[PDB]
Formats: sequence, structure tokens, C-alpha cells
Amino acid sequence: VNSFSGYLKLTDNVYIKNADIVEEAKKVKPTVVVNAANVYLKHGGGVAGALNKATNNAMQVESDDYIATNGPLKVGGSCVLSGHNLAKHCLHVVGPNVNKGEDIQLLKSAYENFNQHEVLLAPLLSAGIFGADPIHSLRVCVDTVRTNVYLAVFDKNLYDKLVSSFL
Ligand SMILES: O=C(Nc1ccc(C(=O)NCc2c(C(=O)O)oc3ccccc23)cc1)NC1CC1
Repeated sequence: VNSFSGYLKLTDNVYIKNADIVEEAKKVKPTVVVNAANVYLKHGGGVAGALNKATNNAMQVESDDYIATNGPLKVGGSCVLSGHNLAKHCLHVVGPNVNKGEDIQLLKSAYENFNQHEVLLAPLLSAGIFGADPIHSLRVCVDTVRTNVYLAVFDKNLYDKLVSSFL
């Protein structure tokens, strides 16, 4: 028994709620919150900017030191850094960006990173396909992640189509 509340059971290990992950992070203080990062860990907008803003830019300061030491992540890769005031840990995961010509097939490799953590609060990845084929992103999560994932979905048009499609 964990502390996630109001999430709907989608599958054996996947749960889903209509909410802003940042606001959910401010609440539960989970062991792991997932960030939909870019390979430079430049947290300008979206989940990254919203998470980073909620940390008063401490996430960005830590991230810049990480990149200066290690260089950029791979698309489909991840790193574990501090969760700051939002979680014990933040798993920064890079999904492919179709807007930059990156290959959507890398989405499965991105979700595989979740399997290194028993329980995670996470968003859907590759938001660049959210108008073209939003269902594609959630199908991969369910078919790839075997650990317990609590998905916080921001868009209500989306959540309704998603839960409808998988029930
Ligand atoms: O900006 C924020 N939050 C914030 C910002 C951005 C997101 C986000 O990239 N989600 C991913 C997503 C969603 C959804 O979540 O609807 O659907 C999808 C379909 C396909 C692929 C991906 C997705 C999530 C949360 N907060 C600030 C104003 C206070």
C-alpha cells in the first residue's frame, strides 16, 4: 500500500489520473518523479520547466553541473538526479522529439528506463505526437513498463480518449 490517491487502475501495474504531474509531485513526495527531459537537461518549458520552476531553478542548477561533467544524454536514455522539494529522486528520461526529426521508435527505449524503479510518478513521453497520435505514447508505456507507474495526464480531452481506448 503506497500513497497515490484517485488514480484509476488501467492495467496490472499502470495507473492513471487527470492532473498536472508538478502539482502531484508537490503532494505525494514520491520516491521517483519522472521528467520528460531533453538531452541537454535544459528545463525551459513543459514538464521540465514546470518541475524546474517548482524547485525554484535548483533542478536546472544541478542539471547544468551534471552536463558539464558528463555531457548530454542519449535520446531514449536517462539519468537519476535529486528530486529537490518534489520527490526523493528525479529520473530525467529523454523521449524522441519528432519536431527535431528524432525517431519515434526510441519511445520504447525511453520507457525501459522506468523498469529500474519499483514505483514512479510519471508523465507520458514524446508530447510532439500529442495531436497526431496521442494514443501511441500510452500504448508503449503499458507494453514496456513492468514496474508500478502512476501516470499524471494534464489534458482532459486526452485523458478521456486514453481511458476510453484502454477500457
Ligand atoms: O506545464 C505544466 N505541466 C505540464 C506540462 C506538460 C506536460 C506534458 O508534456 N504531458 C505529456 C502528454 C500528455 C498530457 O499530459 O496531457 O498527453 C500526451 C499525449 C502524447 C504524448 C505525451 C503527452 C505535462 C504537464 N504546469 C505548469 C502550468 C503550471
